[PDB]
Amino acid sequence: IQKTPQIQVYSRHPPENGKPNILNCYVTQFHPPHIEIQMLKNGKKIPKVEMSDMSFSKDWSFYILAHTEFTPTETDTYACRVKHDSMAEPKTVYWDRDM
Amino acid sequence: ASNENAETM
Amino acid sequence: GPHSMRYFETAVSRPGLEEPRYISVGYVDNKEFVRFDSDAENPRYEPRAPWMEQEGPEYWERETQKAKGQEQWFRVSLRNLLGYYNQSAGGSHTLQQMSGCDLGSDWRLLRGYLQFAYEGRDYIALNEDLKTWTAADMAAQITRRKWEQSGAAEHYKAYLEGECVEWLHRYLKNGNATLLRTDSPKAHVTHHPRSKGEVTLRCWALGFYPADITLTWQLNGEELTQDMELVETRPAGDGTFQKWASVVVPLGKEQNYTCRVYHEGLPEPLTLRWE
Repeated sequence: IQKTPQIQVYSRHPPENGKPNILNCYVTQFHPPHIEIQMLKNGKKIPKVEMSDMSFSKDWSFYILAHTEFTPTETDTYACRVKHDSMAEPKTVYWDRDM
Repeated sequence: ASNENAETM
Repeated sequence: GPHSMRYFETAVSRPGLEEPRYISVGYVDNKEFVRFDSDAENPRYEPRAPWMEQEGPEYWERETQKAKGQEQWFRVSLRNLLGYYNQSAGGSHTLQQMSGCDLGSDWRLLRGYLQFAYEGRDYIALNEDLKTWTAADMAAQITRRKWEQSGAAEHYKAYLEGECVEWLHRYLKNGNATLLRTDSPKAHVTHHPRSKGEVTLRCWALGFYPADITLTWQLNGEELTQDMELVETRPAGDGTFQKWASVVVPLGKEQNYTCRVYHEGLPEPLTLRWE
């Protein structure tokens, strides 16, 4: 009935401080399809976060890609926060430029 | 082209 | 060698909301090429690969007419399952469908598919003979029996062996070269500090298509393969994919390691190491 979102957070291109880029929050293996995905810049919700249309894979589970324009720096932090029926609390995944 | 189902469940 | 067409359809209950959300998405060789969505302002099937832009207005209307039908089919089945499962209204429920045909190496139907899922669990499937069903559980019986008694399978059989087969040929003709396309990975290795004399060398594959790939770390007679850190393949969001492989390593002794990259795109396998 319920499956737990896997989350990946990563830049579209290898990051360079100063260089505009797209940051991805990629969420997979969930059910039901209702999900809310936030993306954060230093503990502030980022508005204008784009969502893809929803798809499911051959195991019936859904996946989706949310993304937003970002410009890396030394000091800013980015994270993806996912809220889902299959989880008591929203799961937050930090972005690590090395990963 | 898509299919239209027959009998409902 | 093979090729396939498939349609993925979902219907979701909406509490009170006299109508549920319905989505249909078509795939040719795992590539998305059409999509229909209830929630659209003016919902209809909509091209989603370049090569579907030919099909004139006759096609989109017919395919749209079909979704209208599926919507109701799912509105009703969705309601019938409520009963089978003793679920009340005012709840969220999901019905999913996977259907379509596989063409073999010698361009003949290799098999057909029609699977159903309720609340994310297998419910009912047409077996390979396209005459008989596998039901997932007790409740699925009520549908298996009803469908057996209606000989509902005969109808899917006809689609799977007829129309499905002929349209796949049609699209494969319009999108042949586009589908075979490769984007070759672009690789590089990074160096990250870890702890007392260990280091991380991770090997990036970027910008490639399709997702399928293989990343390998070697010293020489390439050993370990327990400790390699891996990430699932991820969409860059631009059409391309990404992936990386990392290993933890003694310092100084840095360059005895070698990442290797393997992908349909490549004129030849990739070979690289740190620096």
